[PDB]
Amino acid sequence: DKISHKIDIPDSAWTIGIGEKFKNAGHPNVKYPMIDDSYVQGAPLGGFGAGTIGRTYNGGFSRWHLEIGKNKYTTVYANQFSVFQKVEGNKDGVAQVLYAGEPENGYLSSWKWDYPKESGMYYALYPNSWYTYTNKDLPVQLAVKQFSPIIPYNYKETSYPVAVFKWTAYNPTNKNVDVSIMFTWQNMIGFFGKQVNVNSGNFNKIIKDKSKDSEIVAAVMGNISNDNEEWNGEYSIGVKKVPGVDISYKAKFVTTGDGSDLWHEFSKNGILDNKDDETPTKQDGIGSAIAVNFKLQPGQTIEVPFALSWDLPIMKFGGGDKWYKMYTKYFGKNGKNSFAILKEALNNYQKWEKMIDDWQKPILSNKSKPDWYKTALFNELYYLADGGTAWENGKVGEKRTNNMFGLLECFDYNYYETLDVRFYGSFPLVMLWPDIEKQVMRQFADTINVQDSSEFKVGSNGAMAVKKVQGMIPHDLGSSYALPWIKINAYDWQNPNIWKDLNSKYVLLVYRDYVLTGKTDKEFLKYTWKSVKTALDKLKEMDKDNDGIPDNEGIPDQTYDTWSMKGTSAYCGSLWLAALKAAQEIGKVLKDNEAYIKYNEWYKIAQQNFEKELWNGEYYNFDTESDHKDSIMADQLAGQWYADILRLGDILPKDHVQKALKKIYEFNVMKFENGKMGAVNGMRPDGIVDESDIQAQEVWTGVTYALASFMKYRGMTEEAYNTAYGVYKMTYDKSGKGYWFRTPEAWTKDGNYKASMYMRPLSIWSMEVNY
Ligand SMILES: [Ca+2]
Repeated sequence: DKISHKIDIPDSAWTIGIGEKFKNAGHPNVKYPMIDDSYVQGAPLGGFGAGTIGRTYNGGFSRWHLEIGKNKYTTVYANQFSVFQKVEGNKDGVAQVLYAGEPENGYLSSWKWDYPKESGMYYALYPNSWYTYTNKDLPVQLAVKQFSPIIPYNYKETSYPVAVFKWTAYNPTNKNVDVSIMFTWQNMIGFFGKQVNVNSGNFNKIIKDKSKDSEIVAAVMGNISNDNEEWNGEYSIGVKKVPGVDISYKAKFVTTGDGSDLWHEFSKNGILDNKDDETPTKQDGIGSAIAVNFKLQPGQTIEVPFALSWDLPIMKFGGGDKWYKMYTKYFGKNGKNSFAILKEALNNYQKWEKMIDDWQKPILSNKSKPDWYKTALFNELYYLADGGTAWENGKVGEKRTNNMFGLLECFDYNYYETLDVRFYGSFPLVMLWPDIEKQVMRQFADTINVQDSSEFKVGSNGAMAVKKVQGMIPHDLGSSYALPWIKINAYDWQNPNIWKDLNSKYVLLVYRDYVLTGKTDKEFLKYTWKSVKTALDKLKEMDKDNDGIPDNEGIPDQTYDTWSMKGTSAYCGSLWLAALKAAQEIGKVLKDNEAYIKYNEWYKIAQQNFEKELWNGEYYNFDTESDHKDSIMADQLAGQWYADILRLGDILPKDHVQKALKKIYEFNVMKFENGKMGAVNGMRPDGIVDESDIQAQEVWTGVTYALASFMKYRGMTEEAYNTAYGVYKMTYDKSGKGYWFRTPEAWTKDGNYKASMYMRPLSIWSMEVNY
């Protein structure tokens, strides 16, 4: 490996061998189907709301999230980088697709597949990833840096449906070597959203944009139809000329054939035919190819940038609504702008690289933080783009001031912005894209007094319940299968209108978002204040026994939606105390004296009773009335965690909080698989995992990272990082279960998972205490 020194890969990048097999991998162990796309994943490409494309460590473009809200795992084999090399004065060169695998059927059988093992590495530090190619039959070593411009406090480039692939080639040998790099792409119009004749009308064109000291050559893969539909638009691939390289291309090869129409050209001398052909296809799949060829002398390095863009302006959801995607604000809505997007990337990618470096540097340059922690912190952010992210710029046919946003809970439970989960999962939004975060919370504010009296069947018991109750915060903002932002509470396993955490978590989220953006946005507090008061006032009515605390009802009426709580619970009770303290403070800021006094009185009464009911001398009991009420819950003091973040001070005595956290570390962490897997949710006082419900026996990755945040705030630094380390180990390490770029909600002690690609573990950003 002589190429790694020519490029700048951080030591904290997650690393795996190209073609590596992973032996230990976890799977769901479940009654009903659950997504399991394997451990062959990688960092995604694409901006927020753009649709994303998962290119795996094996090189394949395989995890398609281009249909917003859907996860489709299938390798489009035509989409590749390939290399040709010939040592000067040899009869023949060699050609190789840079993919560690081969097609299932006979399509593209002419191409040289099966890139060998032990011949390169994949590296990831989101939003960047890299591949190196260090192959005994390729004298010139290659690397590529690939990324999209995901940039905190930037709402423009961060939206773009674009990726850059910056190649470096180096010749460590003492012979001249002729080298070509070729990007192939299938014209994927019709891959989704088209009900009949999936390729019909697809056509490819070549654009050569020549200007002083500049040439871009690109293929634009579109359809002859000018229909404005979800399925229609364009893909583009292209390259920018640099000194010492020539460009060649082929506008049209057949992807539903043996591929030799292209490969016989590339494998001869790495130079394509430069044949334009705009003839539309009917049944056959088609694709385009862009290549560069160059001669490298001994010791010579060259850098060349390629790019990929996708202008698919319209997203359609299952309930029929069609919306424009955010990036259309910058490029237009007509779906004929892929070249413009690609050109912007090829002419600005160096600036984008620096902008990314600028926001990663503060963390990377902090040598007090271990690299493993940095690996997790950056790579967990994959989910902000990969989570079915929807970011609208108008209804098709509809203009407002704001752009509604939603991130999915996950793909198995296809719910936008699940509030009980975003309480944990939304840290990167508030910390890095706060204008999005505030927009989402205003969306929830707007729903508070919505009433929908139509009834739905509750999954857990089969009872009928009212869809949406006035004054209760919704569970979610809908599903991609139905009508995001329009039809809320898509979730039906339980009835969220009687949840005891949603209203308090909502208030806490509001005040968090004010505090973590500088305590200056009084307008945001003013917008949400009536909803905050309504939320707490409704929840107060659920106090059945006049102790001043809402009562859990012997059912799962909160985020642990199969784990019953009854009476006063540590979880909902602490959240309530913290929410009251937040509302007092908002009252003070807005000069609403009567609210301050009311919520101060509620707080003092509830705080006194919480402590009396639950403090047992060592920790806070799970609740007052359940069968295993003295279980040690990992999340027992979630309210105090948020109070620490919100600078609301002590809701419970310092000594008791410290004792509780130490108990959780000693038991839920250290007595669960030797502390190597996170914090199990429920442990009995005798040191055995609570078996009352499956959720008690699970580690929740997002709960664990939040708990590590809590410990860090409380000066339990070693316990904090040791607690978080087990989640990192399980996700990313060779000794773990292979969950990189699909971090799940949960695992059990055997490592098997629930709900891969989950929002909650974005809570790791709550560990950025100093930030
Ligand atoms: Ca009560």
